[PDB]
Amino acid sequence: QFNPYGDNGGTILGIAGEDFAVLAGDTRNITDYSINSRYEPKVFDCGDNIVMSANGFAADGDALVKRFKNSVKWYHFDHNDKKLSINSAARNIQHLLYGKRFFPYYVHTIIAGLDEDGKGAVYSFDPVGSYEREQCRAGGAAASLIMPFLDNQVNFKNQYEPGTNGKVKKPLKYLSVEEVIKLVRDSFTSATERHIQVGDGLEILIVTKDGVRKEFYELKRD
Amino acid sequence: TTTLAFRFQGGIIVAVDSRATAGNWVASQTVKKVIEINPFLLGTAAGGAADCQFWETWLGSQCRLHELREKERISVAAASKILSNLVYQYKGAGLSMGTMICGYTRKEGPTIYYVDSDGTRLKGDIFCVGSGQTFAYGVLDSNYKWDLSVEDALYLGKRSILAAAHRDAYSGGSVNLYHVTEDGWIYHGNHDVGELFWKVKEEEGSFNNVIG
Amino acid sequence: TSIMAVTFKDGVILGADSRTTTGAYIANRVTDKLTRVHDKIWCCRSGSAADTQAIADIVQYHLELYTSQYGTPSTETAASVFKELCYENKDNLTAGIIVAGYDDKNKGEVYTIPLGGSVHKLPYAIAGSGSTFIYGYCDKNFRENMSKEETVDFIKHSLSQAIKWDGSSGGVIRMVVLTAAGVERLIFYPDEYEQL
Amino acid sequence: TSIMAVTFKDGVILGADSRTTTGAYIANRVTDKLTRVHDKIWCCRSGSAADTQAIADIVQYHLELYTSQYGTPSTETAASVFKELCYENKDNLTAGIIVAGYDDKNKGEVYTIPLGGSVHKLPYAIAGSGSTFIYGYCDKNFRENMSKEETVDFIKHSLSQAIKWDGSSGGVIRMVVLTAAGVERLIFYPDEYEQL
Amino acid sequence: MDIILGIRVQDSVILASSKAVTRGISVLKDSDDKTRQLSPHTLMSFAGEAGDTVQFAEYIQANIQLYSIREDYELSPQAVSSFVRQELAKSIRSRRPYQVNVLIGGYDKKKNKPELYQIDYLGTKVELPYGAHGYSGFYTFSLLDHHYRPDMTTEEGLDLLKLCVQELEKRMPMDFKGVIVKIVDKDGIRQVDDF
Amino acid sequence: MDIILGIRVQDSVILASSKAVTRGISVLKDSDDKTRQLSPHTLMSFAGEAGDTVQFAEYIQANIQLYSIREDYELSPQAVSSFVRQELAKSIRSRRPYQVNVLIGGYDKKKNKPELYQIDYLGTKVELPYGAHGYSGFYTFSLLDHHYRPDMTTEEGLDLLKLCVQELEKRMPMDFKGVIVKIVDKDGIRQVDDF
Amino acid sequence: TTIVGVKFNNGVVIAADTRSTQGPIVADKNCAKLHRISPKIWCAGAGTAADTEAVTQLIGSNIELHSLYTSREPRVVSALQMLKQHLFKYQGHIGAYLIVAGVDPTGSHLFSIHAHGSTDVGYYLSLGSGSLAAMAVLESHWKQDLTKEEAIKLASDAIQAGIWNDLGSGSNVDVCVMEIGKDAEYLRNYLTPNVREEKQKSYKFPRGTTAVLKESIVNICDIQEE
Amino acid sequence: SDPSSINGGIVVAMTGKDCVAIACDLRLGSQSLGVSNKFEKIFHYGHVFLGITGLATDVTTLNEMFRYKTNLYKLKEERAIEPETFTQLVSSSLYERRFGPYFVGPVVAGINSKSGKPFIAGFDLIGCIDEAKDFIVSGTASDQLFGMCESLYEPNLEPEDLFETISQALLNAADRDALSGWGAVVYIIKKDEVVKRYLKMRQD
Amino acid sequence: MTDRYSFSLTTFSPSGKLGQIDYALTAVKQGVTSLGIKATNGVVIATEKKSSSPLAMSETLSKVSLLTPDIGAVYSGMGPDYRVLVDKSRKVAHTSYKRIYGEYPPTKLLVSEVAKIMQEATQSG
Amino acid sequence: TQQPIVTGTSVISMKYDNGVIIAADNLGSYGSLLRFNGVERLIPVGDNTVVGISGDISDMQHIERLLKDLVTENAYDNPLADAEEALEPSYIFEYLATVMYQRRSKMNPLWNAIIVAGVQSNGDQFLRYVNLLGVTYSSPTLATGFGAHMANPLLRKVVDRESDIPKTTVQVAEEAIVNAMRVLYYRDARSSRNFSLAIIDKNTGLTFKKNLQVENMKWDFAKDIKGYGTQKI
Ligand SMILES: [Mg+2]
Ligand SMILES: [Mg+2]
Ligand SMILES: [Mg+2]
Ligand SMILES: [Mg+2]
Ligand SMILES: [Mg+2]
Ligand SMILES: [Mg+2]
Repeated sequence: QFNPYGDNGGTILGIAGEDFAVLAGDTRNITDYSINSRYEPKVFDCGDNIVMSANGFAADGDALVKRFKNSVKWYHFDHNDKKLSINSAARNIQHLLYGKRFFPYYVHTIIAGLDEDGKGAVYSFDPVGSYEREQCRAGGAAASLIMPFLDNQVNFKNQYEPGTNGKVKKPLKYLSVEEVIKLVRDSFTSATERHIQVGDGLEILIVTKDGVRKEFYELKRD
Repeated sequence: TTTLAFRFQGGIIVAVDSRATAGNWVASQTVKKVIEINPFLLGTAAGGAADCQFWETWLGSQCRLHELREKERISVAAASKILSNLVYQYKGAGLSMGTMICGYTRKEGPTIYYVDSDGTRLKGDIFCVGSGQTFAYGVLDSNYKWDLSVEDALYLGKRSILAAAHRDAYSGGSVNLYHVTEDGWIYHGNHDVGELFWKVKEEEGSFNNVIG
Repeated sequence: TSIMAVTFKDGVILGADSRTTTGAYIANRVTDKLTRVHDKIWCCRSGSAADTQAIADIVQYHLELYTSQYGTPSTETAASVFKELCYENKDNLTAGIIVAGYDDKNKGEVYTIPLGGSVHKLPYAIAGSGSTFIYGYCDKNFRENMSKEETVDFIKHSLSQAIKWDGSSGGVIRMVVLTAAGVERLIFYPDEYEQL
Repeated sequence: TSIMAVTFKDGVILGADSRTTTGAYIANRVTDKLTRVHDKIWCCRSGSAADTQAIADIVQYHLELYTSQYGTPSTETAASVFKELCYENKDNLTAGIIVAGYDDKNKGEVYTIPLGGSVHKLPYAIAGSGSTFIYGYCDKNFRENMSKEETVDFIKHSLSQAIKWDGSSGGVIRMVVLTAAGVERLIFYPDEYEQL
Repeated sequence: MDIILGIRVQDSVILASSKAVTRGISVLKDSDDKTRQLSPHTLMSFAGEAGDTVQFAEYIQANIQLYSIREDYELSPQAVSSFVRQELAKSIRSRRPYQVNVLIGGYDKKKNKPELYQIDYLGTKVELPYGAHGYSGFYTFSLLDHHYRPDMTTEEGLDLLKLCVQELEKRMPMDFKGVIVKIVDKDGIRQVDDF
Repeated sequence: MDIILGIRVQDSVILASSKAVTRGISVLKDSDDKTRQLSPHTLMSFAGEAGDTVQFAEYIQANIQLYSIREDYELSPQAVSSFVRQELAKSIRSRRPYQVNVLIGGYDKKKNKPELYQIDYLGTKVELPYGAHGYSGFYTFSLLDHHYRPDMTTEEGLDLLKLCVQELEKRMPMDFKGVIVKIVDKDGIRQVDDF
Repeated sequence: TTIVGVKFNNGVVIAADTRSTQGPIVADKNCAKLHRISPKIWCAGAGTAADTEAVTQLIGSNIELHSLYTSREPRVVSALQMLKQHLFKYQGHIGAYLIVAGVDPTGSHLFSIHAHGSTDVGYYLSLGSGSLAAMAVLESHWKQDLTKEEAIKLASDAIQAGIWNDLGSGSNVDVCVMEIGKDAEYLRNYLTPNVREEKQKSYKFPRGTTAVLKESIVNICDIQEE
Repeated sequence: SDPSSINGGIVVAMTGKDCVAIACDLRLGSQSLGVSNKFEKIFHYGHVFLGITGLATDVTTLNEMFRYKTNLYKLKEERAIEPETFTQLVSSSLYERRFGPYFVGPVVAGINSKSGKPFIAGFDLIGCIDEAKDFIVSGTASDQLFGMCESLYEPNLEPEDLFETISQALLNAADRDALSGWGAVVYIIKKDEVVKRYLKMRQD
Repeated sequence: MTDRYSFSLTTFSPSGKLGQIDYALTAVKQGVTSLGIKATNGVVIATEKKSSSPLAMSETLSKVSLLTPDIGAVYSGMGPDYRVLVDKSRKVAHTSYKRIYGEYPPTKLLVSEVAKIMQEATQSG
Repeated sequence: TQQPIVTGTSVISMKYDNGVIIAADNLGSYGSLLRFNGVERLIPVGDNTVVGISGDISDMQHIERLLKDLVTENAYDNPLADAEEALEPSYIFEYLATVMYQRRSKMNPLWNAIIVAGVQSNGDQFLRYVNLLGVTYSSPTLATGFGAHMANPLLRKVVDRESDIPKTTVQVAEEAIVNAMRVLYYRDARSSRNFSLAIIDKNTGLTFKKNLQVENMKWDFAKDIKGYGTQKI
């Protein structure tokens, strides 16, 4: 029997800062126990200061990203070159995904950028279009390895202030872009050590009011 | 998931948990299971998360078109029936939905409709839906009265989600409270279950089985 | 079924057994599996009898209508029409057809069209359940530019062995010779080919 | 797998390819499928490698213990021991074995034991997945009382064709010659037999 | 849903229908009215698959109400039952059939006779003195066979109905949360609020 | 069978067990006692597959009674519960496992303490202040979590038990025909004949 | 898993990677896959990890008793015969896939063994999920009359091919060299090409960060005197 | 249906400087239903500590079995069993049930009384030994624990620092697993003193 | 056939003596002298290789036997009985210990296992 | 949904300093039967692109006709059809990738794995993969089927990352490809000795080599191998 779906592995990570946002993802592409490519870009600049990644089955991932980029283009044509806000992009992606409710895009989609107040924004989608604005979201193969670490190190979960003994929580102080990138790199370095589908390279897209910037880092190739 | 809604003297209380799971894996603790259809109507989300989100947002669009055409607030009956008739067309296709459509109008008063992906549409006073529904029902049934105050009713809904959050493995994270009045719904905050549990344990003297 | 088509100096010869089975019962022991789609374009049929008859009839119709408009079709054109039907309807067909024809310009040509609906032009082709047993023999004994008598002997000996080992094959060995001279039918009975 | 055993004037020769596959992966391209159960009683193995090795080892044990008590066993006796194991354990075995041996009294003998566990004494035998393609060739080309050189050529040409068509067969062609003179091993490489 | 009963007495038809609505593990409601008024002197009770039951009942209701307005005339119970049967008979060979069983209790104002029709989801219609759907008949029919008389009063019919419900409450594993009882006669349709 | 509940209060253990026995379509009995006295101060209630339940319960009873005679001594509730767990743990990897879930309510005369043990058919033992098997806990645990106190009297325990049963009777689809309640304390085992 | 065996002039060498996995998760990043059957008979295992270790210890145990009984050093063919007859009896339910190599008074030997009980002879062999990557290297560079140094190089290069290209294989290369008339030399972590880079941050917590309910001393000591 | 995830729960063990730590959650459930918040999964035989995740009946059975076996060991050997030896005993005992196994994920932790060397080990349900230097993880949130441990762990941590690392590894992993939590226990083990600490965590 | 001797061949005499054990000890007394001495950093065991014939190769007859890498044994009495005891001692060191604990047994416990085998031949049928 | 009938095995390829190399054997298998020995599975499009196809041969012939039709269509009303508006490798690939994904989305796939090798207008190397699922990826080395498991490891030893491409000559690249084809012949049961090789260079253009054979094979060591364990003779 023909199976229209496949698993291309990969792991992605979106983190919303105070006035910035990052969307990171490894560059390894796989089937079963083979590596297809050590560098196959997975996180994309879609214009209007929005970055996107659709992780899972790469054919559906590419199809969705392609259709969303197309939606941005036609939004400009139809509405006098108006900028597509991150919240409007998110709702649009829901309809793209739910459009194939009974033959879904087999991906876990994440977008990142800035909201209309200039604050950092990340949106997270399931395969059929249920979505939500989030501060922190890992997706893909090593998501279960990364999210608990982020709960602890970003949101300071289960951490209390010494001396009080469980009475006073550790305060939720804002993280800089340099601080977030450290947590992203350590998340992927750890994920590379313990997950076989994660490795080769890490590509991070940083979104600020100035625009979209890229950073690349080597990962272990075994 | 645990979602409830009940009618009382002061209108409707809506209360839900915040947990989303994929098998044993906790996907999220900050999930919104109350869809704000419009400033007067609320819907709860159980079963399929996308199905509930998509079609109850769509319901809001239909409700908006109704009051533009008819120059009058849509009834809870009519709003709920638009959704139930829609999902009934899809019956068999595999939609997964268990929701309470909640509202407070002049002609009806406070009204709750349980709407189902099997096409079921039930008017009622108390409803509980989700994997932790049985736990919430117990607290509700034993403590419910029509003449509850808005303060006590809000607490009852909060305490009932806490009961389910504790026992049901697939419920937890936080509690979202809403109070529906004739002039519209009023949000009553997000309450972390972790902090709420210890607070309730001490103040109420409940959960003696648990060591704190 | 055991079928084959072999090109030679003067043209091409099609060969076939005559056994058609329903399980282990021989439903027809004198079947004609060499079928005519045009004057000098014939085919050998294997697989579903219903399917291959239906296909052959449609092809014959197409080549008849082709001839009315554009004159005599090439063997390649006939093979293309067969392929189009077999390929586009691959999900609902079980047909293995060898197409053989004689032009004056191109001379003898053989095209084989297996289950998938692909086309393969060959000097000779073998097909059907009985063909499995003669891949070795045919590969060792085939030569290009054989005479008519040599090609008849090659086909006769080949199908004799296919019939000997394959229970689904048997009966008489039918052959059709396609040359400039015309169309000649040949038949060979068990008492002749079994003693080879 | 492509295996065969052929009796001739001076005795018998066993022949085999060297390919062992796990699906489409060639797990071993230099396998020795000609195995010794006694000094001048060998066998060709096809089917489950685990099963045929286990069977051959048990037979070798039985013939060794036979020899200690009753002297040299006949080829028929070896075939009987193979049969007993294959027949009685037919539900749990996938083994197709050809037994070949040389007595001075009986000379060259060949016994084939297919899946069911039956025994068939033959002038020559072919087996394995690749044998299907050479039933025609072998039947046409086999003669009784051939010379050593003729029998080597017959086996070489036969297995060459089996290898050519069967993807499960390949590598080198191994042979073992059993005569009064003794036991001679032969090997033939791709560059030799592919050009035949 | 679960239990629906019907009994035709001298001058009326009585329909008893359970109040429970169960969604698998929990009883979501204990006051559900499994009936629709098709016309002033025609009542239909129903039981079957969730959603389909109410969708079908309301669809029939709308069609009979449409007929009533167009002709300014109430269709006879027989005519209504034949219409309903055809819809179900049409439904059974559809892409997705209505999984609904119904009882139609009506008073024919022309003939001055009560009439009870039993129709299952296949479109199997029968006119009966008393009827049921599902397992309800297995428990109740032996009591109805014994006690029933065609000249019973409405009060006697209700007493025999109580005995049937008591037997159901004793031997049925499911708690159907009692029944809503309605009477159909020459004066129309009314509900017995204490049962 | 269906519902079995247990609650350990200050000075006693209370076991509540349903009275219904249903064989598919019909309720064959509405007064069944789903319990066996293992020793003077140890009671075991049980629920699971038909036949296996009583066979297992009586087998355990016989073994504990045998021990009582041999040693002229009553085993502690803990010791009895460990014996029972092992039998079930042995059973789960057998040719045909006992499909039986049990609650063991006992009063330890040495420690002067009530003790409630919950053991499922796999041999999963837990000591609890209150416990249940099957779906019973889903309905009742939220009430028990709220109201339970370790210093409750027997009378207060019975009141909290009534509230649990009322919630079951409201929201459970099955009619379990009420419960038989038994109290285990320092004076032994007695049945509350009015509940 | 990637495991290889390579024959050379005066002996045989085996090698293996050091990654053991549970599905897609790496359980141990430095697993020891080279097992000892006897002092000079070593094997590497792939498939069900418990079965490979269990079957080598059992045969290794019986081999030792056999060596003591016969007053002779153990032979590779004996390990081979005992392994295959055990595995065959269990009809592949013991999922042990082994490359067995060693030296004995008969000479140097190299065999592979599959779970159903079939065995093979060869000058170069590979097993496991990275066997195709490794075999590609072996088929490209193997020749007759390899030296000890060439065989170690070839073997470790074949494991590397698995490490980099097979997701089931990774971390380090273990090697064992068994030469005739010599002690077998086990070279644990012969190559270490996959050391983790220093992290960007230290995650050492301040003391008292975790909330605690109760503390107590656990009595690990026995019942005391007096 | 899957026996290893009916009851839920987790165990984690870590090595430090002249010390080991082993920790577990306290949950026992029947799939979605929480049944007990006092189900401890760590046991000890002399100075050797054993954590066991998986099917709860087997957790109980194996504890009783290893108590049985280490008691006889002690009577015959006239000394307490060591972690290295006990690890082999656990492996042997699991593998003897090769074709009818206990559905568990055991974790051994302790310090060798003679050498003073910290030791940890893990096993699959069938007896395969994972002898890691750094840490061992087991249970329904093992993926989460692998992620936490891999990032949080550093070698040669002092006992009171190791406590914080293992505690935070367990807690945050359990909070991302539906079938883990409901309390937690951490053992800090030194050559001749062991401290047991119950952690405060969310009860949902 | 069948071993129909299912009863003890060693039994208590009226004086409380177990005859067959005493007679076995008498056979040991006739046997060649062997000895053992324990030092602080080692143990030594020794015996005479009483060659039955000068044509016999006494190197092939090992009176001193390795049981485990750290345990050795020597005897006095009947050689064939010793040889089989060494075989059983070697095997029991694996079956009842090494295959369980992954290490060789301590001297006292291996001795205990050997002692058990000898006890059983004193009571079994 | 179908099943493949007549099939082609591995296609292998790699980038080098001035262009790309692609190779594939000339076999059309019919299950385990090595049915057709003269099948060309490298199909050139213009003078700048070679499409290598594995999998179902009937679908390959269909794709071959689509590409032939694409060249015809591009020439229509196009004065620069043999210059600025000629077909690029990137155009040809994107077209195929669209078709493959559309066909998988209708649950009626072209049962193939395709590698499009070529050189762009600006001299850039083009090498990208697409298959029956519409999955696409690019890498310095690409291979289908068995080639992915055995060829890639060998080819990656020459070009392990992007920075190795300018260091790799056409002679070294071709040598690695030819060796990989030999390895596949040793180890793939559905391969043949005969193969085709295509080089697309930005300077010397398209060089298409037919009727190549695997040579320099090692088999002599087989004579020494006897039995399966204990057998000596
Ligand atoms: Mg790797
Ligand atoms: Mg609608
Ligand atoms: Mg047909
Ligand atoms: Mg025939
Ligand atoms: Mg009916
Ligand atoms: Mg919870």
